[PDB]
Amino acid sequence: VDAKQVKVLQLINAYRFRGHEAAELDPLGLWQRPTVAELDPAFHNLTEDDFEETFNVGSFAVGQETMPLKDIYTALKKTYCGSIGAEYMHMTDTEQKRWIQQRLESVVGQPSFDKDEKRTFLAELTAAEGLERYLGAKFPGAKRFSLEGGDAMIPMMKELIRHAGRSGMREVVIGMAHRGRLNMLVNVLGKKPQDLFDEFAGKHWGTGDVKYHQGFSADFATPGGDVHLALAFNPSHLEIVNPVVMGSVRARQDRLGDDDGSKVLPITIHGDSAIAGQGVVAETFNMSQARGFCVGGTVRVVVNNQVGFTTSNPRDTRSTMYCTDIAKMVQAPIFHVNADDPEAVAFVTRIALDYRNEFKRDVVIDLVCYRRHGHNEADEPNATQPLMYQKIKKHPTPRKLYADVLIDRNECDIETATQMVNEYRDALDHGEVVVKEWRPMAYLGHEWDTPWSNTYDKQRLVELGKRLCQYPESHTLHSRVSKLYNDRTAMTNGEKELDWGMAETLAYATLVDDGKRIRISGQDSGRGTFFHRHAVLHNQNDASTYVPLANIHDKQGPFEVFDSVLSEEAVLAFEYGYATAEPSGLTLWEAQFGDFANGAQVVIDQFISSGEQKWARLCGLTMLLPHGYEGQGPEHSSARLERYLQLCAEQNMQVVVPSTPAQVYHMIRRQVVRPMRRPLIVMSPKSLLRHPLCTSSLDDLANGTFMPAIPEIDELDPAKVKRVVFCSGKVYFDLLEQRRNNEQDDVAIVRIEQLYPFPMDDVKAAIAPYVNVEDFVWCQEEPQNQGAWYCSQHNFRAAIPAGTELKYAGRPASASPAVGYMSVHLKQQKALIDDALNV
Amino acid sequence: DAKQVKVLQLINAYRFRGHEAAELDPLGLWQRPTVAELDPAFHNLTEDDFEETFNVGSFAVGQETMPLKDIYTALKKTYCGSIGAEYMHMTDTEQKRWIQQRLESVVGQPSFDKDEKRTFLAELTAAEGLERYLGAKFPGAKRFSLEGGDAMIPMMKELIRHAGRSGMREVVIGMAHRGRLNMLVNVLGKKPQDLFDEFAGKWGTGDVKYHQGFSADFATPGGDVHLALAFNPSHLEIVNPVVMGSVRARQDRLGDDDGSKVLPITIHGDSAIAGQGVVAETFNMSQARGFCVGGTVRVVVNNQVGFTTSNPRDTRSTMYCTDIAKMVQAPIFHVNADDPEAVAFVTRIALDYRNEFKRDVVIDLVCYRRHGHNEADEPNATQPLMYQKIKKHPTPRKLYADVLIDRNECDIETATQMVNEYRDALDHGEVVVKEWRPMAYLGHEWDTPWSNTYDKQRLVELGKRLCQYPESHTLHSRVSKLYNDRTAMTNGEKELDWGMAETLAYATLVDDGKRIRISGQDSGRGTFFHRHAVLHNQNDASTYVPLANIHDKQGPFEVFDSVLSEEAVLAFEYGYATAEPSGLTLWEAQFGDFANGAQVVIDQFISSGEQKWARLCGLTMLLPHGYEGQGPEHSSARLERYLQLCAEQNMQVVVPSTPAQVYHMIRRQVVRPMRRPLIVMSPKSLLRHPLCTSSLDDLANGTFMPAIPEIDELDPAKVKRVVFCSGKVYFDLLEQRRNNEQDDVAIVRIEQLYPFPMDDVKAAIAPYVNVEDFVWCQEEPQNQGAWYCSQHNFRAAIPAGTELKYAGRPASASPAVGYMSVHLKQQKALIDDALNV
Ligand SMILES: Cc1ncc(C[n+]2csc(CCOP(=O)(O)OP(=O)(O)O)c2C)c(N)n1
Ligand SMILES: Cc1ncc(C[n+]2csc(CCOP(=O)(O)OP(=O)(O)O)c2C)c(N)n1
Ligand SMILES: [Ca+2]
Ligand SMILES: [Mg+2]
Ligand SMILES: [Mg+2]
Repeated sequence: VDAKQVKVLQLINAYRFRGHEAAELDPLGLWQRPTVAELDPAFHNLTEDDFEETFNVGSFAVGQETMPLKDIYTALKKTYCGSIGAEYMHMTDTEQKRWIQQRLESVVGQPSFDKDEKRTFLAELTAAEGLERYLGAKFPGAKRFSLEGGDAMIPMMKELIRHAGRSGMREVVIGMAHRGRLNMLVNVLGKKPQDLFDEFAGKHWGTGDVKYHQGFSADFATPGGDVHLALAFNPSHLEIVNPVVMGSVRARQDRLGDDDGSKVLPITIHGDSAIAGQGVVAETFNMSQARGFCVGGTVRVVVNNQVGFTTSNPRDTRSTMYCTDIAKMVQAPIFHVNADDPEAVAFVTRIALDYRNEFKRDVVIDLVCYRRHGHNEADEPNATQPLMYQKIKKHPTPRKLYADVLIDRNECDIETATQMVNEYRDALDHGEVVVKEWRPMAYLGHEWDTPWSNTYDKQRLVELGKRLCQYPESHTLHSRVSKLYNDRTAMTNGEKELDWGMAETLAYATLVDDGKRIRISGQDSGRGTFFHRHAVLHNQNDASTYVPLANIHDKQGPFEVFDSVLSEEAVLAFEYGYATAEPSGLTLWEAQFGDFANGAQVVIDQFISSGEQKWARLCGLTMLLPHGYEGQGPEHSSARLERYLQLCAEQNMQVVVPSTPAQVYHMIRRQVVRPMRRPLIVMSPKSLLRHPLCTSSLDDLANGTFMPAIPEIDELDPAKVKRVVFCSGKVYFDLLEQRRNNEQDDVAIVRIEQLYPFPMDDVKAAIAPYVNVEDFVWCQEEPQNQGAWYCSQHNFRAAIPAGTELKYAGRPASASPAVGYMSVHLKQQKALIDDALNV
Repeated sequence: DAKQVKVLQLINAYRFRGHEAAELDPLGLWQRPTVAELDPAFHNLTEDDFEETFNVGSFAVGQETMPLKDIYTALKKTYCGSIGAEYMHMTDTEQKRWIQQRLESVVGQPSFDKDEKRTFLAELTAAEGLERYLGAKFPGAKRFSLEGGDAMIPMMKELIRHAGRSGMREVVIGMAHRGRLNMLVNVLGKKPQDLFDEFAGKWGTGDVKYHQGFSADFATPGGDVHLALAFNPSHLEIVNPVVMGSVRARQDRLGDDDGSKVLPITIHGDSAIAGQGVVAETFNMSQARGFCVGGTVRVVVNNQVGFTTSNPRDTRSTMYCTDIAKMVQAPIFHVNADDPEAVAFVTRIALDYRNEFKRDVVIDLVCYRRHGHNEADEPNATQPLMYQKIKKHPTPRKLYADVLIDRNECDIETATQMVNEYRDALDHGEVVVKEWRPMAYLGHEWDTPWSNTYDKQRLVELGKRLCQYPESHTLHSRVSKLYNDRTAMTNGEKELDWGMAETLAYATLVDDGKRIRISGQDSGRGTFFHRHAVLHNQNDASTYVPLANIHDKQGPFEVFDSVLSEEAVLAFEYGYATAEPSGLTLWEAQFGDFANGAQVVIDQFISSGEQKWARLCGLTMLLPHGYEGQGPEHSSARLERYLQLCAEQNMQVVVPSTPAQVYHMIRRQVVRPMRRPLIVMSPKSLLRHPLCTSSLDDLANGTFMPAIPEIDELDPAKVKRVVFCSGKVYFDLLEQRRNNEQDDVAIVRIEQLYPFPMDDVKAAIAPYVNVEDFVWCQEEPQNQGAWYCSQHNFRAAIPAGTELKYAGRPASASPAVGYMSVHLKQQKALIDDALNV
């Protein structure tokens, strides 16, 4: 009934919502943060006399039901306006808001750490500073992307790993960028400092990568036992590694049966400028609770040194007060903490991990710090941030402030802190591992033409097909789906040749029949964009689903196909991380059309095509890219085959253009059964899914094999052949039908199904019979500046007899991939067919 | 008075969470989880309290005191009806009170005059009639029907009417396939007969009908307004940054400093806006200086399905697809699309909010998709219950007509007259937009002559002004050193470096009154410490920009340190350059290796917009490029990819090698009357190379050379081999040939690789009548660079008796090696191989 008691409650609520806006977060003290009137008691009409009266605390979780207002006011400022700026009241979940209030408000901001723990934090701050000054002394001017100014991340990361083992987690996977990367390698993951000193000195499998992109694996002793540690390889492109780490841990969580993600912990580290500006951050946040990509939530740490290279003005880097405001899209709590207060850092770190393990949701730690040097060690920061570095020049390091605090508290002494600095310098001189909790951990690279088991028992293959066509009798299907499954029933009885959708389905069935995993993701991949797959049967009565590939037999390998979020960059990065972590199974990503894969171009350029040469990473990821010129316009015709062929080199990737249902069946099986794990780029057909001539028999599947090149199929006279037409994909069936309708027999048509690595022997074998050949033609639907022409012509010339010429037949070069009009498309298609067939 | 505190907390609970119980789904399939805070029993309010009067606090219903039973009814009408208001997450108290006054005073029930209700019904009739008409006349054809979201047509026209009502001059729209033909015919005023011709089959290679843009004038109560609908590709959401660049280009030209004259509108799909990362990149630019346009009205056509995907657990991680907007604290108005008056009422609020606070605002139009994703697709295979409900769901026109008839605000004959009269207008084939009004070459070939010369005395006066700065504006000593060098360059005591000639090139354009807009990461100083367009005071943090201080009549100059984004920023500058081609619009990647993050803008806009949409764009892209031993991501701008994209004169690919060449190259992009994209391989070490210098006369009296002939005085008859090359590899070849005292080898630069300058190249090669072979030298791996794409051009230029040979790095999966020592060995090998006869 008291009115001021209600005013006290609104004062508490105002600090929970907005206390972070006045918190002393900047270590440099340069921030002049705008005043918030609600934090002032006078805003709530509380006077000096009210401060002496006792009040009930309401839901304020300080640990006593009643206390005087002067003590309530002191409690709020210490809880929410000290070194910790807690941002959590935007969340809608009441239980989670109560959970955070119990952690912070009972502590009243002041964490209690053991003298052993306080010494470990100081020793870890000593390791962070000492390694960085050591590298600056020994290699002056060399780029190292120093952690200095953000030294608290080293105790934070080791406290995160220790708390992860303390909570029974088995593995931790980390994605990070350049900032503090060498510090994380030496002082957390346990890389030998002498090995790091060798890399600065010029001592080095493949073409390699820069020192601050390297990953690492190690075991790490924790109170709860040894934990495996993994630090990802990444390119210079920022933030893209985050989805890749999400895929790796999900592949780990799948293998371990960790359905709630409590055994494998994902940690991503971000820069303040990068996390605000890169769109892949939002795409990954949008996948955090998708059933096909969720990993139980990620702990996300921003090393917020308040500058991006030469850009520090908030009006240039972002549109909001905090770089972490993107996290609000998924209502993640955000803990801003001053980096000069390591105990607040470790205290916020335990809370953020406990929140992640409790509610299985993303959580963000904003480590507000500074950059002691320029963006790199050879760059001048004063030219563009004069005031910031005039303050940094007179700012003591976090180790020195923390040691001074412990000494004034008589929780440490000056000689112990001095011993840490000098002893760590000697340990770097010794060159051995300086991580006391480090522990030792307790191929698939064969050439593409390695022999593999292509055959399958034909009766088992029919038995698998009969099981694929079965579904519960109460699970009513839509009539168009019942029709397609009836066609699939006729294919299993030999009454019809198999179409693309059936041969693709049997390929998955044989792999789960062998216990191999299959994970498919992509937009509308459950049904298929072109209505050909229908891996998921939707009941017409309720909305229940049934997946025949998940019901082959007990003890089968797992099968999953996910309708992916409407994203390409983060999703393709996720599946690359999944396939690299678990190469044994099939991992396939399907673009809706191949034209849209260029939105994930960074994953294609910096991971898929180059990860083996740069990091010795094998990845067997399969990419289905629908492709084909059928008159549907520039964005529904070309998967940009020319770009993938341009990326091919040093056996890095496979580029394949299957033309038969049997070819895609063996192609898929070869990607698992053959002991090689390199990316498989596939030009998926569209009209060929229903082309009457694009069919295969059960004998082609059971006893056939993937053909890198397909010889002439029609009854020709080898001596009468005047021209051989090379081609790939659906253009073959256009050439084949026109050549038959012309009753032509002086023209041979040979398909090159695998465009890279180039199958020279198979191509020469297909061309041997025509001893009277005069010229060779490469026919393609693509414009002359696209497709295989400019990139693969040298391979075609090396295969043909020396006396013959190679000629081009195809669409003219064009700036746009395809014409906007169907009528123009059909006339262009007929011209390239007639030109290829015209002796 | 304890219940009085409970009543205030009940009011606050509806402001925060009333949207979670609102009747938003037209189909009523949503079983929304119960919210305990909305229950009065949760606040310990019983039946006895409901009869007692209470003070409403800040509840803006128009009376300070009310019985609890009326307050409870008022809250449900305000926050749990057709409108789900999400605004309490905002921190700004003035903006929260502003929204509360709009919604709570109305108590949910907007008041429209009988004329306005008739306009909404007629516009719903136009939306439905055109879509059923196209289905009857072209069955099965892809049209991406608006049906189920018909309220967007009255919403857009009310947005434009309200925009002119508040004095705005221009509105620019970016949207996707959904309702695109409806927007063209029923809002932008495209002739229905012209649309019917395109369904029946018919400047360039063209594009599909639902990518077309349009321009028109639009009568509003406040006067005529210009309307623009953007061209866009199939790639979703990418058009949004492009529209942001167009409106900023309009606001810059008009002096619309606060963005109140030009209104940007973006339309989104529910699945696309949640999943595409360019959305967040654009929201992060909404208040950054150099990209802000005063806020955008953003409309989501939320039909609760994406193609075959409707399960929320597969499309997003949150209850709402619009939750991304919370990163910038935008209010979000969810509205049932079957309630057009709630739609129009929310529409006026969102525009009034945008004009008042100059911030982004989102309208979540909760609707359904009447047909499959396209008209030839079966939705029931994957969404059975949703379409079993849609099959028995009346259309929005029918529901609104019934409502007006039950209110006696309309009659069945008027609603029937609208349906049949609109069908007759489509048969007539003329414009059906009653407020439509009529509106009140940069493609010449690349070799067109242009004014390359400049007064040398004028150029020296420009350079001396560039070196001036206030004497109190203390500079960092390294910046004072570089500016002292530029002073000596203006006095003729030193040859020009890359940074000075680039700066003088900008100086001549603003000197002629042309605009210059530069954006890119760290572009003010330059990533490589060469530009320093912005001088930062060492005492305070104040800035000074010499290029903005040439003279009082100069054209505007701006260089912005861009956000850490490539996709949205390059899409923004493409929209800026296309909207205002007169000036220079330049985007600088930090390294060219990072431009692949904006590959969609490169593939679908820059390289193809002319052939597809007849749009000219003179955007310049500085992409730092060069093999200097810094690793795979700091060596290659992927020149081979840009050359692969070249065709039909679409783009210019240039690799300047001298400070004079970049000066003329820059000037040519404005002075020459052509506006096609300029792809530039920017140097890095050449910014400080002692041999990479030019004189003031090279700027004043020189010109851009597509090819540069041999510069050393050689005997033409002694040359046994010609080495073609581009970029910094030339300076490596030149020094090695000089150290060898070699004179049988000529080194010719091909500065412009596309369009290929055959005549300039052949002129450089004519003197060497005794040549035996030609070499293409490149630092790039053989599968990269110009080799595979440009070799046919090299063969066509050389005499028939000679062979073309390759000298360069071996093909590699990664652009460059990790180690500097391996890099120097590879560099020495390709240099020695190119020069070794
Ligand atoms: C996608 C991408 N664009 C540009 C760059 C170039 N780049 C490297 S670091 C950097 C600044 C990063 O700023 P911040 O996120 O604050 O990281 P910090 O160095 O300050 O720790 C930029 C623009 C890059 N590496 N990746
Ligand atoms: C970047 C990109 N990825 C994929 C596609 C293919 N695609 C076209 S429409 C579509 C579904 C769009 O869903 P939504 O955003 O809800 O739009 P709607 O059709 O429902 O109006 C997809 C995935 C595309 N056009 N662009
Ligand atoms: Ca992107
Ligand atoms: Mg930073
Ligand atoms: Mg949709």
